[PDB]
Amino acid sequence: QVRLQQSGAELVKPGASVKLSCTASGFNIKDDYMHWVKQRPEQGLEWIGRIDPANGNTQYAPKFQDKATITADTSSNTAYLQLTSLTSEDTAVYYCARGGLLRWGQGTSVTVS
Amino acid sequence: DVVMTQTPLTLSVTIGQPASISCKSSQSLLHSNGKTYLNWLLQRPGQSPKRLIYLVSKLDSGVPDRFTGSGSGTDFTLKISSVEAEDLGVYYCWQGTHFPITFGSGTKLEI
Amino acid sequence: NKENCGAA
Repeated sequence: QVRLQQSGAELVKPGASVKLSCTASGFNIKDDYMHWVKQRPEQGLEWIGRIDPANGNTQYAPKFQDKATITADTSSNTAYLQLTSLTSEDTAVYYCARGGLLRWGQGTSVTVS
Repeated sequence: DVVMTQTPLTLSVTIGQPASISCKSSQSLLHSNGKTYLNWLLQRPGQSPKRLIYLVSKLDSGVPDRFTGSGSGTDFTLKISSVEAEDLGVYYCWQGTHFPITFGSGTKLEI
Repeated sequence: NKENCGAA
């Protein structure tokens, strides 16, 4: 069974920087595009960006070109999401997903206290 | 960016009744390559989102055929022939024709 | 089909 296992919830202070991970099981991430999506209870879903683990090419939604950094490691079959300068708004559930948002991870809940 | 407008926003219905959700985009989702990359997600309460429909009408694996996707260009519709307990949650349409990928604000289906 | 038919 294909699984997208994301790291545990992060509770952090305003101004810090977290790094979320997404370990894929049942497929090779280099055969797909790895996506990251942010969700807030009111504002909804927002596409953060996408990475090609085969070469490292990334594409970001302009709203996050500054904030997020998406990396991948094919050896551990894991994709990563790095977030800088977290503010109160960055409080959200962050999802990773394989190509075309076919399957999603359980999401990592970030809280900026 | 492509703005995805879903109507209605909330849908309170009786078990067994049909349902219909509209999804409108600000520009045509027919790609130059000849395919229309409009998709549908379902996110059950407490659950993570999951893709139900891709390429307007294609059902993903495991998705009941009670669901039917239709439409073209900028006007798309998701219909449920009969709402079950497993169909409750939030439905999101989203496009992958133009980047950045954008989502509709979601339609909450409940009883 | 790297995007699994979900996007261009």
